[PDB]
Amino acid sequence: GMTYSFDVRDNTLVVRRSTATSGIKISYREDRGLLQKAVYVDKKIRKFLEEEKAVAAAIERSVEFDNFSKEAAANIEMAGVSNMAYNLSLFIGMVFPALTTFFSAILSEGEMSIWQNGQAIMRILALADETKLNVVTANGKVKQVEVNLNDLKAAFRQSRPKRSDYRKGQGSKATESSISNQCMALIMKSVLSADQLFAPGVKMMRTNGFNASYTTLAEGANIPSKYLRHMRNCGGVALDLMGMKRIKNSKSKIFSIIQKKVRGRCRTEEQRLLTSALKISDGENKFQRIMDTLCTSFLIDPPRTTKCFIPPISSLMMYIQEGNSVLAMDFMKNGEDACKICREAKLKVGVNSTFTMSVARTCVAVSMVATAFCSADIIENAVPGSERYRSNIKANTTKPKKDSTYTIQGLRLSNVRYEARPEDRSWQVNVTDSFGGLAVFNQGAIREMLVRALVKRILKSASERSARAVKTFMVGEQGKSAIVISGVGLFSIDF
Amino acid sequence: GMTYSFDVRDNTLVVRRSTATSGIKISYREDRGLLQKAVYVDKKIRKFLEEEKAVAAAIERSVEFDNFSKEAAANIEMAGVSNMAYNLSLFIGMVFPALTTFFSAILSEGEMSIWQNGQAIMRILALADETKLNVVTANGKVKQVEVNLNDLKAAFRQSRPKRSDYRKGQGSKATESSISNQCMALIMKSVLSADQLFAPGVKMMRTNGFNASYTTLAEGANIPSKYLRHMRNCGGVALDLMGMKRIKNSKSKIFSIIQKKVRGRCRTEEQRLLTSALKISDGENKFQRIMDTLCTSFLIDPPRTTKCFIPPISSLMMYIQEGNSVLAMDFMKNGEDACKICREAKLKVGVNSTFTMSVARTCVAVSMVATAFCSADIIENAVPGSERYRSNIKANTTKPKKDSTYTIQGLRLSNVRYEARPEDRSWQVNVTDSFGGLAVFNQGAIREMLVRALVKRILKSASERSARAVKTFMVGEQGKSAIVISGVGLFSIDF
Repeated sequence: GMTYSFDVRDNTLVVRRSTATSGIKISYREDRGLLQKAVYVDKKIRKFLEEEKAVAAAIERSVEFDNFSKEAAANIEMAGVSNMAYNLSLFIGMVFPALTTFFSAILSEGEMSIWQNGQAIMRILALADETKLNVVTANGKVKQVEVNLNDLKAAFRQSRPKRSDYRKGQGSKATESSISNQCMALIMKSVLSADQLFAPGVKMMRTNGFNASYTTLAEGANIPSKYLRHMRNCGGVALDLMGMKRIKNSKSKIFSIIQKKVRGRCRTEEQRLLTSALKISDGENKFQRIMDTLCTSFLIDPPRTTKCFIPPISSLMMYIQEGNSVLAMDFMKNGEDACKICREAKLKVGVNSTFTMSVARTCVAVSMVATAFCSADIIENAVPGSERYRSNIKANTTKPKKDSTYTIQGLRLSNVRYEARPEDRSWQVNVTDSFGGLAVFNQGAIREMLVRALVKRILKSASERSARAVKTFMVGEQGKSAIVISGVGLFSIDF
Repeated sequence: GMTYSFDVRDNTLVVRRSTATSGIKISYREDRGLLQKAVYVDKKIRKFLEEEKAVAAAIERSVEFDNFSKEAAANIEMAGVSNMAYNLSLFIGMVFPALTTFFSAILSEGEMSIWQNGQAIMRILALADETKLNVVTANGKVKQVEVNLNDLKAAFRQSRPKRSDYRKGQGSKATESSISNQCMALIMKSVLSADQLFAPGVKMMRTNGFNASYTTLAEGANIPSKYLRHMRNCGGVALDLMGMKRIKNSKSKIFSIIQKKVRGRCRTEEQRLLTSALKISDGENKFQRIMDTLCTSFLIDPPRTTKCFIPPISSLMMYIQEGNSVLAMDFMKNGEDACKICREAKLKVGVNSTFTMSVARTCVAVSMVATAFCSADIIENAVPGSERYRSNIKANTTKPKKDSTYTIQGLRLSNVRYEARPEDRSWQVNVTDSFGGLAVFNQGAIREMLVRALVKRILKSASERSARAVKTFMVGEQGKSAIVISGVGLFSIDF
């Protein structure tokens, strides 16, 4: 050793040692003992930097990441009218009042109408179902209240629908716990999707050796495994694939189990064959070639995805507290009932310089469609006025930090909208900028105007499909309106 | 003959004759004498339908088209700090006050602050420079005032800057008339670009045998030829190409003149060669192949385009009437000074069920960037709240119809923005819809993840370029903000 410092080799922060003599040699000591002489800050260094001696933000995101990754790493190992709608409405109609009642001991009325607090209630609920403190937004100010998780758990287990209350198909093995878990998976998918706005999972994909572009395949990666086990398709295909790659290196039987699950999630035949084409007895290359091809295909043709469309938690609690009934509602088919609750209740939110109103509106939008990876155009039409670029967002999290301060104002959600479930003859194939100097154009259209067999087909099919602009309808109570899904999303500007 | 009716064969309305006998034979009589027994309604049929006996809309658009096409057909035949900035500001600073004064005889003060009326003033001015009635918006209601065009012409010719007033390069042949015409071309490009929102020119391209997709190459086609002659590049390359095709069929010398102009408008070498490759001595095919290739290339790499960035006409008149000076302003380099005037003046507009506020905002946006073919993202950021889809627009024209009624309210233009003149490392290459069922994706990226030589190169270059998302900055006084040009524009939903 001779000289010590802190640096960022890749996207992590490491200890850099320079020794001079036969000139200068550079070492990155992974000892992390040393730390005195000196995005991801890591545990030992964050404990030493917090104990003794931008720095606070990249560490809040870092420990957050640690939690996300632990939850994801639970889920990757575990890889080895409609009933569901009626059950989910029954579940909500029975559980939410019990949540209203429990938290009336702890929170005021106005407090439960604050967006952050609904989120907080579900997170603590999920925690109990698996005495802690709980960070609550007050009069712009953050208070820490105490929640007894046994009371919360017991209240939940008794309040929730019974096995006989649910509609189950004939000879169903489904139990009370089982269905509860399905509902919690559907609801946790919505609540947690706002976090993936702030930390999509890029780091995790990179750390597992997947191209960052495959992050869009990691929706809901942090849904608590007890719930996802029952509702695998709430989870996003990247979980299974990473499980398959990890077990490819390292037993044989598991690989077949995950493979079968992935095959079932495929919605085109091309992906099904491609999936089966992966074999535990292949070289590193050409298994990676197949895996990569498969991943890429999944960007073209998404895996089978399950989810629900519910209004904000607080809104939902208010709407039920006001006397309204959700038993006859359908949150599976589309977002209509979710929008009806949205327009009706008078949700409130805490906002500030970093977590602005347009940020909050984006967080709502994202939970309504239960995915951070949704088209930005859709997001914008779903909750008007929301922010369409992640880059313009200055906050680093949805969660109040206890030193946090807000101004509590109204989160009006009339003019909210949902996408019609589907069941473009335009001539305009390019635009210019303001100067008429630069053009953006539809590649597929421009091209028309002018194992290996698999790849060729997929590539042709892709181009054949990208040539036509994709349109979709946003539905209000006043009617229905076409928009174009451009392909731009959140995260489209880095970073 | 046996039976007669009206029908729409292609996109025009024709007279359909059925004769039955040896069964039934169908004829489309082009006589148009006959009309009693019975989108483009045509003259003789519109005169007969108006004189004797949805119908009114498709005919307002039809006669409008006739005017557009006549003006375009003048321009296609005629195909055979900075000075310009300072001259344009001088021109405006001297001409606009004279317009304020002239129209004070005819209009009230409040009337001149109405958007429609500024448009009307320039159109009549252009007319005079080439006693009529003039349709004016009043108190929501439309009045017809009388304008004496000789007075208007004389006032203009005397008020406008003199040859010595302008900055001209050494040994310039430029005259007073000459420069006036350059300025009128720049200003008419802005004022008239709102019409191309309503009638882009699809019909004209189709009628000349060009693919409708090439409509984006027809910006400013209806700019009065006396002005465009001096400022060809305000006009859009389709004018020259159509001239070249028309003369290809039909003298030799003209073809070379237009060819030279087109060659000069090219900004890539590929287009220059391609342009020169067109020869009057080629077969129908393979001249069309080259022409088409050239047209397509122009969608990828726009021709040289000139234009100015000015605020709405009325705004401009008000700002000058209020005492402010534009002599030191630059409307060529970008839209900064235009936005400064926008924020300052208190423009008003007449609006109604069809011509709504969001429609009016779109009409303003389009004139600010002086093109109907600009990116929708840009339009939306340029004048917030404007309508991003032509399809959602119910009006058929910017012009009050004399039977028209409005509610006159304020057209606030703070928060307006301009695109920084340029001098994306994102991992997100696809989005999903709300259901996670359908994906939209970047073709170029997906492909990377997985005479004839010319064509091949162009096609490769296209794909190479479309792979990376294009970003640009919108500038406010509070700062600068990145957006992505998605490729979606106005007209992206048909029809």
